[PDB]
Amino acid sequence: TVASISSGPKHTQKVPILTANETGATMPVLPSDSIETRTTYMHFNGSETDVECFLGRAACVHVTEIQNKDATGIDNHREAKLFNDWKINLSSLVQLRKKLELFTYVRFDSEYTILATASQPDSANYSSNLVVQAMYVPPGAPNPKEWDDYTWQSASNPSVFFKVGDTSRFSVPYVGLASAYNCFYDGYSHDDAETQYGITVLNHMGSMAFRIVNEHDEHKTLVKIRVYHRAKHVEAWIPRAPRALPYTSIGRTNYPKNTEPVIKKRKGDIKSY
Amino acid sequence: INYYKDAASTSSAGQSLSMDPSKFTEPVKDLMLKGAPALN
Amino acid sequence: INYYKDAASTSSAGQSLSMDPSKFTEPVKDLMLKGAPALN
Amino acid sequence: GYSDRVQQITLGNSTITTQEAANAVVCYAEWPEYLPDVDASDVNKTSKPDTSVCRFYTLDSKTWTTGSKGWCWKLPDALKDMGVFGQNMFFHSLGRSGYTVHVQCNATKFHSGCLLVVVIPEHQLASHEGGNVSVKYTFTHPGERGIDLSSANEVGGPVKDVLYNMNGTLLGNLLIFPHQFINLRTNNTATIVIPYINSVPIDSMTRHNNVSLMVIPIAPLTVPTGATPSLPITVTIAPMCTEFSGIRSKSIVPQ
Amino acid sequence: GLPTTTLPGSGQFLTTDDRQSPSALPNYEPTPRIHIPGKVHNLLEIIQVDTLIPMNNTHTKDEVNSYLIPLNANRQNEQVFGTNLFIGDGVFKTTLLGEIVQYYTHWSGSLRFSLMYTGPALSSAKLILAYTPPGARGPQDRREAMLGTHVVWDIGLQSTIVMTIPWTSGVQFRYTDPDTYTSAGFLSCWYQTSLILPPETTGQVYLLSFISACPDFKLRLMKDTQTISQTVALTE
Amino acid sequence: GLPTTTLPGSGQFLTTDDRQSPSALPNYEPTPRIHIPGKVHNLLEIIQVDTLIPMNNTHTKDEVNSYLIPLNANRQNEQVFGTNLFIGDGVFKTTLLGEIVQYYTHWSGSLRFSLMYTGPALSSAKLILAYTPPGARGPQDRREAMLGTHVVWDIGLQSTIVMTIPWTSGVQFRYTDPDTYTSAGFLSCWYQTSLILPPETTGQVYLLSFISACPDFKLRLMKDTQTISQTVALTE
Amino acid sequence: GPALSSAKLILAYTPPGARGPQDRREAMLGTHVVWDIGLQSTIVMTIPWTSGVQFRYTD
Ligand SMILES: COc1ccc(N2CCN(c3cccc(C)c3)CC2)nn1
Repeated sequence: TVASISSGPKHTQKVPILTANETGATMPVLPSDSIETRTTYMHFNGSETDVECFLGRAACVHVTEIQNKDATGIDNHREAKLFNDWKINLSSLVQLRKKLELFTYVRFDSEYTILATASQPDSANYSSNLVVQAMYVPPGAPNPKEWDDYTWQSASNPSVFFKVGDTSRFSVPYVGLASAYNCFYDGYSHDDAETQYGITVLNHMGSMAFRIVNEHDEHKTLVKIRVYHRAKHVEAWIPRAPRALPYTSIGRTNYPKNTEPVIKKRKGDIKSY
Repeated sequence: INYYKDAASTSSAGQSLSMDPSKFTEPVKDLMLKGAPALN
Repeated sequence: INYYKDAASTSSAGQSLSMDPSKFTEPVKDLMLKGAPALN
Repeated sequence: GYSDRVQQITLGNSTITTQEAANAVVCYAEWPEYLPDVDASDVNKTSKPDTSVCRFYTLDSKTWTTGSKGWCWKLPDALKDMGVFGQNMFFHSLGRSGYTVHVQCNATKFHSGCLLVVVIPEHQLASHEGGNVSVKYTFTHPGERGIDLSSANEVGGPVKDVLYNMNGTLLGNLLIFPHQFINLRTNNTATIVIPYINSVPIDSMTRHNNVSLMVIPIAPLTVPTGATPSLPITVTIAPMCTEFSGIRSKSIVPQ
Repeated sequence: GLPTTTLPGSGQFLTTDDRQSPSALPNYEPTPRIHIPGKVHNLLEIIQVDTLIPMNNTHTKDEVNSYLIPLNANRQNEQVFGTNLFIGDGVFKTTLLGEIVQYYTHWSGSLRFSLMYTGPALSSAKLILAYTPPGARGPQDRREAMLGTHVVWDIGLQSTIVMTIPWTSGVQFRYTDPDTYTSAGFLSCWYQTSLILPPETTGQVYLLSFISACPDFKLRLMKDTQTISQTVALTE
Repeated sequence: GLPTTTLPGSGQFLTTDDRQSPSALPNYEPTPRIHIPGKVHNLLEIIQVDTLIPMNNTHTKDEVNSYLIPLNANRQNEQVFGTNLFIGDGVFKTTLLGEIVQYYTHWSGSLRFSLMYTGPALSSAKLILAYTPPGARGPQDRREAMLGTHVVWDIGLQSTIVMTIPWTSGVQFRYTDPDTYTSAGFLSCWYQTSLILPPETTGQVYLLSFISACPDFKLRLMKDTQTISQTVALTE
Repeated sequence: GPALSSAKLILAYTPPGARGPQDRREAMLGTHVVWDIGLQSTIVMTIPWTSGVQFRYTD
């Protein structure tokens, strides 16, 4: 492939460099339309800018935490982090979010990876070996209440059991209602005068539930869960302007008030170098 | 070799090697030729 | 590839792709045609 | 003697002529078309009023003055009250449509000024409150009036800050969306053909707008000496290939 | 010795994975199969059999009576019953259809709603059933109702009427657990003319109503049902 | 039982590796794809669309005005604007090009810089745009500027001028984050003759300026952007 | 008008059955042409025959 062809002096009536940008086109002008060039080859394919590659590496999408401790006398397991759910979403952490929102609709399979590490912040004789259970409680399913509900039987709901310190990995097909995931949605769930606005009203993929299967030892053990997400088989439509201001909420486009100028001011003139 | 039955379980896809910027760079209704005048 | 000798040890079965609700939805002795009167 | 410059669009019982065009943009290089069966889901036969809905409606005019910040209309909202297009809209459960948008602004060879005319698929607005305040329905359904980016923040309304496109992105990059400029010195109209863009084959026309049309002054209007300091901008829009499905009782929407 | 590398996920137990295992009982011979009528292969086979809907839900303890929709002689213009179409909740919820839908997260497809009339043979009646697609309110009077999907039913020799709620939808799947964006409409029924009883006869007559899914139907993404739970393991 | 040996790296999780995994939802059927205009395959497709450069960066809070390069009537010989070419920083940084370049470590290729004139139609002007290849200072006067890559632009009916910064380089890749060894030059613009306004007209006229990449362009070695960060996880 | 002026007018034909339009919104919903004043000096609008009965009276 040639990156530049050889081109010499020109004295024409045919001027490729004068255009009318009002038309909305970006005319494909090249170095050889306005200087004299020599042949050179590309030596490159643009492999690593493919959208599959761009969205295809694992990104941290969520960090939560649960603890193993005596539940005796706990009136609210959920509240003691005896167990914890995660109303699943990808808008939480901003790194991957800015990348996805370069597109309007996106479609891809997900390959999640869950790392769990334990901490024992206060005096323990040892480090116990805990098994985590991660169970996907899709919408319309019983929601745990206690850390050892009938729920956790999860006879019809996919669940994975792995050890703290290890990692669990499993992918799931693209479970969108539509043909693709909306990255934006300028609508409502119905014509209500007070119903929410935006994506949130589409993001309804349930929540992920985590718990330790082990009963309690004499000390307490903090287990912190990190969920990583990798898109595989990516398809993206309609590019948009990149995010400039900071994010404030999962699912709304809102930016913070009295934010700071995002364009760097010159130290000098327009004329400055 | 796929070891698994479902398609979601296969590895990453392989390069589009599609590439056609004209839907974005030249969505004009009447074709523009480089070198010919923009507005006639 | 089965690595094991016994049939119980193989993975899940594969979709019936059988599907015939008529034993449940139309177990009538004399055939009923949709569009013809139910009771003649 | 055909110029890129003169054009005629006849759609239904209405025709537009421009003698100072700058080509026309067809979003994503695709022209509006009806919904194919292979893509269909709802089993209902759809209704295609054709020429009674696919004609040109001219919205009320705006006034560009030296202080203007820009205006924003949503589709199909802007047309919610135009003739039979609008009736069909409130009466069917689902509908689908593409449009021809023609924005008009003429001046003289002594004026200067340049407007950006852009179509943004799925333009989800931001609340000026920040945090996770929502933007109430009425605020994103201004109707033919559209939203005036130089109007004041209101409560439950969107933010109207132009350098941020009403969503946290910079004005400068709106050029990645199908768009055309109106530069008084060149141009006097902008025309964009919009194919139907959605993640579902057909949708509700009232709970979801699928494009915002935005006209934004970028190089300020500058009139000749002792000229009146303003120009009107007119927007005329025509639904094209419209289909309605799931007819019934007639939606009642807030406000 | 062949060199290997183990990946993330090694040692995990995923209740949904499908692999081979050693048999604990090597060489054992299972009992021969004999023929048994009734084999089921797909849950899609059974949700096409219709079952009764406790439409008359207005009681206070479960009773045979909530299966009976009453009809009054001589009323004109008025409304017989109304319900939304959240097949995973409300009237639908205990029906076989409702009961299976609840094992899945998403459903799409047409529903078949039929009414069988049980009044004396010498009576007569004309009813209108109306399906209102998402986007409008439950109809408030027949005029409103009759502008959407409807069937005038004439009570005759042929005892049942089968109304279909054709799949009307933007999005190709809806949630089985009730959700707004994803909502499906309303179903109402009104007198078209009115029920008329023969002489020597009196009182209320009832309609029985059934629900089953059309062959159209799709259910996907299995999950656990809210319809059953427990607090301690059972024993013998 | 086949004999194996595990190598160094067993059990590691590399966020960039690409392998197979069990599906949690065995046998699930995804929604059909329908057609949607606008599919993107390569980021290289989109960085060829031009977007506006806030060249007039001299303000103090972001404003529509930093997109406008002003021009003065009757000045001769003088300089319209100047900038270095660190596409990952400074004026370029918020543009779509700048914004994407920042996802990669290295770039190579030609850039297309165009200027669209917005002054009254009855005015006229001749400007010179000059590209100064690495190795010399930003030019200080047109004489200095005109000895490097330049285009005399004659403002006419054709409203825009497209200047190309041809790839001039020893090393075949440069860093996107500004680096010296790897630096690309300067871009300046001067009056060639001068802007002239018609009668009855007055004041400043402005140029809009765009940037996009030539088909020449290469970007490689993906990394994280300095353009976005956060202090606590967001919530709904 | 002078050659250096400009204007955009809408001409509308309203078929029998409605009143003479009272504002452009009303007018623009019937047969109409947006005329852009340019080099080409004249605009030709056609009142297409819209009628139930195939002849009308001249009086
Ligand atoms: C905004 O775009 C997206 C893109 C993907 C996505 N989902 C979240 C839910 N997720 C999922 C689906 C099934 C099971 C589990 C654990 C997670 C798939 C990706 N959510 N939003």
